[PDB]
Amino acid sequence: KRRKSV
Amino acid sequence: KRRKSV
Amino acid sequence: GAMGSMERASLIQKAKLAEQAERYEDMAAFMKGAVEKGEELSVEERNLLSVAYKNVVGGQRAAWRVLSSIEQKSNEEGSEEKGPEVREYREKVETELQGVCDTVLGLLDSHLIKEAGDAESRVFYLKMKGDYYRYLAEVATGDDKKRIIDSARSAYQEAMDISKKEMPPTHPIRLGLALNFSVFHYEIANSPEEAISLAKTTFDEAMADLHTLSEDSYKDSTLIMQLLRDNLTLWT
Amino acid sequence: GAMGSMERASLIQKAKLAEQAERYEDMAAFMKGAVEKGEELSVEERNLLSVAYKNVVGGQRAAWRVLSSIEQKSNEEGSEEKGPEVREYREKVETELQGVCDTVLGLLDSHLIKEAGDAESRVFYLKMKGDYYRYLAEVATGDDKKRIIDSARSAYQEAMDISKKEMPPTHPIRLGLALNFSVFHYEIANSPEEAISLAKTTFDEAMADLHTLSEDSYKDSTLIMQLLRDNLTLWT
Ligand SMILES: [Ca+2]
Ligand SMILES: [Ca+2]
Ligand SMILES: [Cl-]
Ligand SMILES: [Cl-]
Ligand SMILES: [Cl-]
Ligand SMILES: [Cl-]
Ligand SMILES: [Cl-]
Ligand SMILES: [Cl-]
Ligand SMILES: [Cl-]
Ligand SMILES: [Cl-]
Ligand SMILES: [Mg+2]
Ligand SMILES: [Mg+2]
Ligand SMILES: [Mg+2]
Ligand SMILES: [Mg+2]
Ligand SMILES: [Mg+2]
Ligand SMILES: [Mg+2]
Ligand SMILES: [Mg+2]
Ligand SMILES: [Mg+2]
Repeated sequence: KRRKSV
Repeated sequence: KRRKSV
Repeated sequence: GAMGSMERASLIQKAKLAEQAERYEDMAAFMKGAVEKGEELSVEERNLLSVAYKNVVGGQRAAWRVLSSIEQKSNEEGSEEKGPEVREYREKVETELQGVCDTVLGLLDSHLIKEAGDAESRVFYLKMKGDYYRYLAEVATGDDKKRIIDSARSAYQEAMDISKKEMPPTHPIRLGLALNFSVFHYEIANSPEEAISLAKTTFDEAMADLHTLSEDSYKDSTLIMQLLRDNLTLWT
Repeated sequence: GAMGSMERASLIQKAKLAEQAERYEDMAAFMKGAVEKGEELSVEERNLLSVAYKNVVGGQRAAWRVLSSIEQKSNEEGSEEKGPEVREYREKVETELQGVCDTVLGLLDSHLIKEAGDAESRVFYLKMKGDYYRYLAEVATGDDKKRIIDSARSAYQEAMDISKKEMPPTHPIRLGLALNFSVFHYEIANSPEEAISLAKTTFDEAMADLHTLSEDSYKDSTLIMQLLRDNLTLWT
């Protein structure tokens, strides 16, 4: 549900 | 797989 | 300590916030501050203290086991020598874990156990004393090891004797104490028969008393009974 | 620092042991010690440094968001007053998180960025600088907030400009930089159109270059491309 970062 | 403790 | 200036109630309120935030080292420090106010702990407060430290020590124990497994492999024939670093870092993790155990045992000695008169407080703290000597025993390899084991045994035994006299066989504290004393027998005291007998008898005596319980008490007790069954299944 | 007496190689070896044990605060301290030896970091070492701090700061950010949500609810009409403790403890968690961000930004300023000449090191560190100013911006509410945002933007922009000139559109660092700069636009800079355009263009330019790749490079690149798609799906 949470936007992705890397 | 590991025995239970509480 | 560093919590000397914070109100007891505010330490309790922050321990609950830390639990919600999964900040268990903070939770344990807030609860240590609350203990050090000198007042007895309510049942809710005793369980905040237990939850906080069991999560802290559980992170250290799982890390110690990963490190110990690596170190054992480095000690096998044909393993390339990699120097002192794996032992040093296992020792670092081990020392911190011992320190957490000593801090919990210190709170119990100063002065939680000596003021705890009702069975539900006295048995809960003695189980805690058994559990943290058991975690010391999991890492012990020294001249000390037998006496650490004996300290765990003695604390569990005094908790078992009070719980059998003063608590119903379905009481969740009595059930969790017996589950952990049974694990102590199996994994620490090299007594798997005593561990199985204890888990079996504890499960059967609780089954026979379930009829006396409300629906919510029934759910509390059967939850712990399933842990005893899970271990009987694993061990038999 | 406290790691001043330990060999650089032993700090690297212990960071890898800490990673296996999920002891990310230790991993970050070992890697900070390795940076402070003064030598440039290899690609493996730069990723140990990033993994360690992203896990530490990620625990603090998730805790801060739980606390901030509680504090916002306490501020709603009809909420019972519970005193300063929720704000105090959110502030405690916030200060520690800021401190971790300042420590990472300090290592980059002293002296990782200034010695990093190859695109893969220079872009990786500038993305790191953008990411930790972005985490500062997530908690910022002050007179500072615009300049913290601007610092994140400037670091990301310099990393984007080098990556576009010196890296293929499929390079995992270029892809992860663009994914995070796009998140910065959407969530920090109030620019969801720029965030969607950036994720879209980045995904399409990488798709067109996949044909040049080996099977293993293809898997590295498509992994990050799926994160860009996951965000386009969420935002459109
Ligand atoms: Ca037998
Ligand atoms: Ca539009
Ligand atoms: Cl924690
Ligand atoms: Cl160490
Ligand atoms: Cl005792
Ligand atoms: Cl079985
Ligand atoms: Cl950690
Ligand atoms: Cl606080
Ligand atoms: Cl910059
Ligand atoms: Cl959608
Ligand atoms: Mg007071
Ligand atoms: Mg060999
Ligand atoms: Mg070595
Ligand atoms: Mg229960
Ligand atoms: Mg040296
Ligand atoms: Mg009211
Ligand atoms: Mg209050
Ligand atoms: Mg990848």
